[PDB]
Amino acid sequence: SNAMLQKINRYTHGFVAVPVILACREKGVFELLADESPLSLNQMVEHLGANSGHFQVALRMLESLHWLSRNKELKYSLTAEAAIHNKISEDILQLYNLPIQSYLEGKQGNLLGRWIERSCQLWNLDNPLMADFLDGLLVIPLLLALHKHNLLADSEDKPLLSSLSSTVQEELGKLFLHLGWADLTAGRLTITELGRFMGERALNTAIVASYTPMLSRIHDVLFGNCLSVFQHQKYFADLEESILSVFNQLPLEEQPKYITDMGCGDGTLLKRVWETIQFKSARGKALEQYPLRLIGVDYNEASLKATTRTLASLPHLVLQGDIGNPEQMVRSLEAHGIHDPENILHIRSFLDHDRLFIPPQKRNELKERAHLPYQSVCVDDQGELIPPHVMVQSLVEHLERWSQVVNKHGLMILEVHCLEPRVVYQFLDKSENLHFDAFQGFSQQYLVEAEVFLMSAAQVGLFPKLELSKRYPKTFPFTRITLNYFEKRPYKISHAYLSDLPALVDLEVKCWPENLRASTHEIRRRLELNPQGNLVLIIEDQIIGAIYSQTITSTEALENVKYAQVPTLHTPQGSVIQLLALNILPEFQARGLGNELRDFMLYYCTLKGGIESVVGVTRCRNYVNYSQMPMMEYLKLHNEQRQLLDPIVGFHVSGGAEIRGIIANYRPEDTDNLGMGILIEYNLRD
Ligand SMILES: Nc1ncnc2c1ncn2[C@@H]1O[C@H](CSCC[C@H](N)C(=O)O)[C@@H](O)[C@H]1O
Ligand SMILES: [Mn+2]
Repeated sequence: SNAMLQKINRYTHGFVAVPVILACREKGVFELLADESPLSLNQMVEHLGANSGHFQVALRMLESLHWLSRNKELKYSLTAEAAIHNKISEDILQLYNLPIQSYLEGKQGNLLGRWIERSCQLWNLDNPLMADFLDGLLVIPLLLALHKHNLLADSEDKPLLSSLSSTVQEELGKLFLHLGWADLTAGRLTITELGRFMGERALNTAIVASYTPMLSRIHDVLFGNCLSVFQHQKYFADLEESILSVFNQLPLEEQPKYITDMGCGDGTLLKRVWETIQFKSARGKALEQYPLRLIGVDYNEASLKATTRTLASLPHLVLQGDIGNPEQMVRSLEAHGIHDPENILHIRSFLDHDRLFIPPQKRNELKERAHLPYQSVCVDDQGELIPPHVMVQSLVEHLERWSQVVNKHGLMILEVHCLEPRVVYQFLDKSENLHFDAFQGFSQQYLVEAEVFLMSAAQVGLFPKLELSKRYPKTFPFTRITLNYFEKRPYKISHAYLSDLPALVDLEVKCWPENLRASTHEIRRRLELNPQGNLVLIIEDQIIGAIYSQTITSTEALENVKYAQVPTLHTPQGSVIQLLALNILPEFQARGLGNELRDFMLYYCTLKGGIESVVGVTRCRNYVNYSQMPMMEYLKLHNEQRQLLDPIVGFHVSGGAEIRGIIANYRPEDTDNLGMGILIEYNLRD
């Protein structure tokens, strides 16, 4: 269940969170903020000799645990939750190196008797949340060890933990009883489905228990010589879903002839792709006439030979490569005798954030974004903090290198993303961000928000086929992983900056008559107050589209206001997005640009998080030819197809919006429709 994964999540939360809390407590982070409370990042890193980059990662984690509040001046303060640091006894760090492999084999004595008593005791803590963190340090190593021999199973053919010495039985039983992994029914231990499930999924946390050495020198990472030191399966299920779609397309003639996975690793991804294609798709039934060659790419020869072994009975090829240089790939593929790169489907899985960092190259594009409120945290080889806007700018030119190699078959990219501390806390144990974000930042990997990554592709002409693109975690209001099947499109989409006001005013006049143009004052307001609420569609360096939006407290706040008082609907902590306007030059209408721009903005607002719906008040264009009938009977009309007659309301409704009501005298100056504005809402379903 999700609830059990949450228990797993908070076990692995402490595995990472505890070393750093202790490290911060020893250098005096908490004692400091006990004084001089309001402090900046730079204020502290100077007063502590910290590595600003890695130390910021610690702050994000601590804020995400709501031990620190970060004010609008960006300075931190303690919270009441932060007082519990005093009772985390230091010696718990000894858990990371105990010989539990041998222990289960009966050759370490009563190794885990003193801890298990302290875990049965609430680690002498009056806080169940931290007691689960501490339990992690014991729990994580055990499950890994218990998993090498599937030791956690019910008591039918192997009575639960019956192969083991008397003491191991006694100690583990006392523990599994405390943690609820087993019940002593009928005077004999029998696992609980929690215990069973805790042992089955035991490898989710274990796999990333490889953080141990960095965690042991985490005090170095934060305050000393940091330089010396350096799991859903439906991620891939949906990835396979979109592969079938690609290899069931109309003519086999036009399916990709190559599938190149950047970041082969062991090659498991490629092999799963081929079996999906082999046994399920249409291509799999015509491989003798339309061969398909897998291609593996990776910069470590180690994993290059691991995929030669994995793909060994499969038509494949292997070569060395790097994400940062997609142009060497076509040339290496040229060297390996592939002269039709346009017939390659490109895929990759969770590596763009592990690219070798290039500094940003287009300094004007750097400064446009230097005020946007990114909440990426990233660290340089010197251990200092990289400004978010530099990283994102870096990301864009990284994506542009690839956009210039992407072909008709597109670019299918899974990727992982970080989260705002305020959101991590709200969903602390529903997501694994706290430890994953904390480590991937300590490890000099580069995580950005999902909305920002998708935007980064947008600004270079890469756009997700929303049909084959999926978001995760599906049923929560945050995006932590994205499956995007980026298409290359002949345009670009980007944020509107104040520099764009001249053209956006010119835009507003070419799209509407004077009595319907948006006030220049309004447009200025939209840009200044909604930096990430304004999307622009650029073709050949000119703006040809623009969708405006802001955040509102509710749809009920709207539906009770006139167009003139919209600016007074703005609420920064709103759970709904107001669609302010959708302007497309008449020269370039009837092309789908407006349709695509609309679809993109909706998905952009889904990845931001915390937005249940997108609503707006639109106009009718052809009521003035039917005004004899009421609006509501006109809105009911249908064109030659099964779509609404009116092209404006038609456009939003076809795009999935539902007409929610009519607003009387919303736009009085709109004489054609008698001042009536038609409210709309978009599903926005997960
Ligand atoms: N910058 C880069 N360019 C290309 N491949 C990269 C890369 N950085 C890392 N990789 C690849 O990503 C993979 C590491 S993850 C593979 C390990 C495997 N999943 C396991 O758990 O056992 C390796 O193939 C490595 O070569
Ligand atoms: Mn990584």
